[PDB]
Amino acid sequence: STIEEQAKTFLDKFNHEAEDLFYQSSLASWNYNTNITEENVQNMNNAGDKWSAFLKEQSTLAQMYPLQEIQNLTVKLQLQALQQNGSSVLSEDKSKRLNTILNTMSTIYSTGKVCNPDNPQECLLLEPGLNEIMANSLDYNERLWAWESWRSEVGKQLRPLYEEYVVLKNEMARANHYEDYGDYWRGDYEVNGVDGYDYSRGQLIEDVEHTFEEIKPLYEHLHAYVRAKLMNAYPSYISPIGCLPAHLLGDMWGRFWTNLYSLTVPFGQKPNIDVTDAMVDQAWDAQRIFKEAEKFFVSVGLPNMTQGFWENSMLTDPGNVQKAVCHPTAWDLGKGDFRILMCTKVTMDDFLTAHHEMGHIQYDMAYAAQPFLLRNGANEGFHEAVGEIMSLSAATPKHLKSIGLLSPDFQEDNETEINFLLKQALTIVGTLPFTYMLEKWRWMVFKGEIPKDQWMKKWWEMKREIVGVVEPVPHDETYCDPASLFHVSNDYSFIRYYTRTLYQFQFQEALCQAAKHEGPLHKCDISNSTEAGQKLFNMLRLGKSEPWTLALENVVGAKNMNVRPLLNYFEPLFTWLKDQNKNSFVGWSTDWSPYA
Amino acid sequence: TNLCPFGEVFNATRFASVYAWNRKRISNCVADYSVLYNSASFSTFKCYGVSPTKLNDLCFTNVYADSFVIRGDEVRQIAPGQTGNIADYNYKLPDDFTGCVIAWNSNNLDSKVGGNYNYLYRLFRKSNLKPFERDISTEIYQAGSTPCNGVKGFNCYFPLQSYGFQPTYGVGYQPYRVVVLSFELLHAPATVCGP
Ligand SMILES: *[C@@H]1O[C@H](CO)[C@@H](O[C@@H]2O[C@H](CO)[C@@H](O)[C@H](O)[C@H]2NC(C)=O)[C@H](O)[C@H]1NC(C)=O
Ligand SMILES: *[C@@H]1O[C@H](CO)[C@@H](O)[C@H](O)[C@H]1NC(C)=O
Ligand SMILES: *[C@@H]1O[C@H](CO)[C@@H](O)[C@H](O)[C@H]1NC(C)=O
Ligand SMILES: *[C@@H]1O[C@H](CO)[C@@H](O)[C@H](O)[C@H]1NC(C)=O
Ligand SMILES: *[C@@H]1O[C@H](CO)[C@@H](O)[C@H](O)[C@H]1NC(C)=O
Ligand SMILES: *[C@@H]1O[C@H](CO)[C@@H](O)[C@H](O)[C@H]1NC(C)=O
Ligand SMILES: [Zn+2]
Repeated sequence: STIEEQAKTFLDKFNHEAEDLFYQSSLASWNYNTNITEENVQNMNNAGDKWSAFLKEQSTLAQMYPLQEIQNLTVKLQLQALQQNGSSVLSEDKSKRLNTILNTMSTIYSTGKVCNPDNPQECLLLEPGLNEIMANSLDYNERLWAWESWRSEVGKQLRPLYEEYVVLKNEMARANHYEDYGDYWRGDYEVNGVDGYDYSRGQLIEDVEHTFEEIKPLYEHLHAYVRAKLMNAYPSYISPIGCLPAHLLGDMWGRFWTNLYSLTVPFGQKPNIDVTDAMVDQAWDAQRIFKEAEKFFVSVGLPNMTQGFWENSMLTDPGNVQKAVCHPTAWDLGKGDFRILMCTKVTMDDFLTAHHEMGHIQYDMAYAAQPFLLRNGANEGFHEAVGEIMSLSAATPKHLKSIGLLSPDFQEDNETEINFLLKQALTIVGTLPFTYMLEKWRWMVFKGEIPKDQWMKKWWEMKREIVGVVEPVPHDETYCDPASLFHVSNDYSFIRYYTRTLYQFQFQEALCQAAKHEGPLHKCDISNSTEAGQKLFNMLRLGKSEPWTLALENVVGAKNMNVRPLLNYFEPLFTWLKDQNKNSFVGWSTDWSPYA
Repeated sequence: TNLCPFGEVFNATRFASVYAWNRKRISNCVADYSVLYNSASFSTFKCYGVSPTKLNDLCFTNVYADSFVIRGDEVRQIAPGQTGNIADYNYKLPDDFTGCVIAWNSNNLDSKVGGNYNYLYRLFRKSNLKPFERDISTEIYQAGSTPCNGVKGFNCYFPLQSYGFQPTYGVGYQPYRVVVLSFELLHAPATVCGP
């Protein structure tokens, strides 16, 4: 028997063993997340520890089959993934040091507390204390206090840990034959050995920067309009040509500009579409919300939910005693077990969230027939891109009128379209420079292009230049402001939110064309279009079995990430923004700062 | 008026594992086949060669009842000319099979929260099964070229795997009880008629 035949048999054993251990761990994890008890924490840890130990052993066994002797690409994909990063390429000591560093940074972030001057007992966590200030307060000093105190007391703790974290991650990545840890992260998009669909790790940097250049004009005009509106609210704090102060952006970091809508809404006399009252008037419950979401996916030709989904999911908050983690999640336990965990309320937001989460489920069901190791999105940005486009269609006035939640007499004028698109841009477009700049800084740090004594100097130079955001207080190299965001201190790659944003509008434009939609892209509803559902399903069933470039081509007809559908979606706003900024300065100077 | 003991096959407390599938020879009795086909309790009732519709008007020398448990998605493998882990390694039907395949969902009996590891199937074998062959061996499968010495190791796997039936599984992974009826015709007494 050849080496390839041995690997096929080895993967045959792994799949059945992994499916069984993964189901026990997910079941144990589900029981804790729905029923928080000390006994359930131990059972989750016990099952989870066996699952991790099994993966560590199987990864070592997989490394005894060299990839150089395998010709079947589907076999090589599964073998390579399990070869993962190996069962720690570093020494046991360095792996132990790295794991303690990761745990300490996570604990500092989740338990970091800030106390108001003159009362050392009235202290606030980030969630919900500091987040509430940054999202709702209009007071300049209160927002500044929360923004600076978080970085000066929690970020400074993370600075020495992050420095050692970079060294150990690069050692692990370089011993895995990557240039650095950033190059390791970019490997999620790498494709080899498929003629016409290959993709290199370095190509991701080029494509992200190339597409970001085309985003700049839209972001510049959104930045100018937002600055003008904020300057009216805070006349003595904002320069007409300068960057936006970092603490006046709607959350702790300015990752999203969503909470700036109240101060920047174009037409403040036209209310939002809020069908929450109509849902309560018709006595909707959580089951009705998920029944309507199920009908939406059936209308495009996708299967209905399994019987186990309705029996085993938790679609409402359990009660007053039995506690549960209420973060909405879609669960793929394997063995045909698909569930949604959600503490659903009768609101428009939860109605759209159900469509988002059931979109995850449809993706999970579609590639269930794939081998265990290929049961995932084509790349890290596919899954949430699929989930986002479901809420796009479900939220349109056209869809809300067909299900009886929006009255037919209600008609939409171009002022409500501008209001809606501006709100969309604050969240979707506002995060793109933030996401790209943050990951570029981490890529350069891992590359070694930024020395340690210039981490914060470079961090705020790039914030001013790329994001048009300026720090309100000078920060020396005792600060670790990037680590004050969850993803940086908890070791999560961040470019996935940039690529996913471009994927979702590529998906939506292709599906809406297959649905023969007429008019602006943002008004489209793919409901009742089996042509759109079939085109999406052709990609969903692939899982990870094919290169993401091919999986993308199945939906949109193109092999690469493209920014034109994003700009097509926001074109009515872009035209409106350019007219609004005729009397305003567009762009920003990087030398102005609020601390003069 | 000796009635064929079909209750002992269909209503057994525990079924056999598919790799060790059970066979019950039925002889010298009266079989009311129409009761089974017109009971509406089975999800699968497919007959090959013979017709389920009122063909209890025929006589056979011997009738064999093979019973075992598999998962729902593997029921399609109990049919002539099928491939897969069950058909190739556990239970094989011939191309010219004359008989009926009967199956029904048994999630209420063969599933248990935490996992029911009583039912096994053969995952590896050197070659495919001949029709109606049974292999209950526990020899360690040699996937490589180094002898296994009778214990698991690198390229050395225990050939039998477990379903681990839990109640929350999807239908395709839930346990199904299967009864296969073979109708033999020799130049012989023909002792099983069954009006
Ligand atoms: C890679 O290997 C898989 C399985 O090892 C091949 O798929 C099998 O194809 C045969 C027919 O040639 C089917 O009978 C099997 O059911 C298939 N199994 C699976 C798991 O798909 C696949 O064709 C191989 N690919 C290449 C390019 O050789
Ligand atoms: C919650 O968990 C406990 C054990 O920790 C268990 O006894 C109890 O039945 C569970 N309750 C529910 C509603 O699942
Ligand atoms: C799903 O649809 C199928 C028809 O294809 C039907 O048989 C089944 O009962 C449906 N299940 C649910 C939960 O709606
Ligand atoms: C979908 O089709 C039904 C008829 O099958 C129709 O009543 C409904 O209005 C349609 N909805 C949309 C959004 O096209
Ligand atoms: C809405 O349409 C009217 C009619 O053409 C136009 O005058 C107005 O400027 C439009 N509002 C916009 C584009 O915001
Ligand atoms: C199994 O038991 C049920 C209920 O007693 C009965 O109706 C059925 O006929 C039995 N099965 C057979 C094969 O006799
Ligand atoms: Zn999601």
